[PDB]
Amino acid sequence: GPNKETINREVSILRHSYQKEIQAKETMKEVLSDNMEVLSDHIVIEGLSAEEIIKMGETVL
Amino acid sequence: GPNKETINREVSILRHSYQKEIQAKETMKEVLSDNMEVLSDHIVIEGLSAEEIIKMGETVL
Amino acid sequence: GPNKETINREVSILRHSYQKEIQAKETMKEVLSDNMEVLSDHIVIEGLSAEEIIKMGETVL
Amino acid sequence: GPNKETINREVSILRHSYQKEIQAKETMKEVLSDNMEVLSDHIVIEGLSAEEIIKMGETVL
Repeated sequence: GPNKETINREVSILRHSYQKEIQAKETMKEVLSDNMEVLSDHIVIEGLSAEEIIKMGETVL
Repeated sequence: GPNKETINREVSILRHSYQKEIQAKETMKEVLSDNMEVLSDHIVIEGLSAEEIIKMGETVL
Repeated sequence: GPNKETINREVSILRHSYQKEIQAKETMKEVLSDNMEVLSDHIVIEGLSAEEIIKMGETVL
Repeated sequence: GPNKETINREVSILRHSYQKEIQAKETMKEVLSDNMEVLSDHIVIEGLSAEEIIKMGETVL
């Protein structure tokens, strides 16, 4: 019924799949790197403290 | 022909594959937890209403 | 080893992982919505044209 | 037990699940595109130096 060319056809694209998964973590990684450098840039300071800004985000959105 | 070692292989990576997935929603929920943090950081401000601001630039980009 | 139960395990988890994937596409579109807003938000205006600054940083990084 | 059909669903939704993984890469490459513009556009200069705000961000952030 089955055929060695079938079990392999699966196990084949099977390894290729995992690949995309690990390559993924490599992408989402570069992202957070960006989201991170950002928070640092807009991290207000002096004259205004992120806390005061939150105070405006605590009363009402 | 087919060999119990080959079905087990694909089934082995299978379990590992799911792992990456769940650990994916984890790093994902983080990417947003940050993105939102920055958004809710500025938030609408009297005088510097982030909302009103956006409008001003929506009239003529 | 070869037992319709083992291939069914790979197929059953398949639909499960699939769901997570499509759903992921949903959380992805979100990352953009939060991005376009984060961009159209800080987009400075009146005083410093996002173009003038952007260009200035173009001459050199 | 072994049904060349039950495999077809598997080996078929297989080549499919793939087209998804690479698809998500399409949305991902999209995110970065906006992620970059976001940072590259807010790159503040003259008055506030990201280098300074980066120094405080190096203290422990």
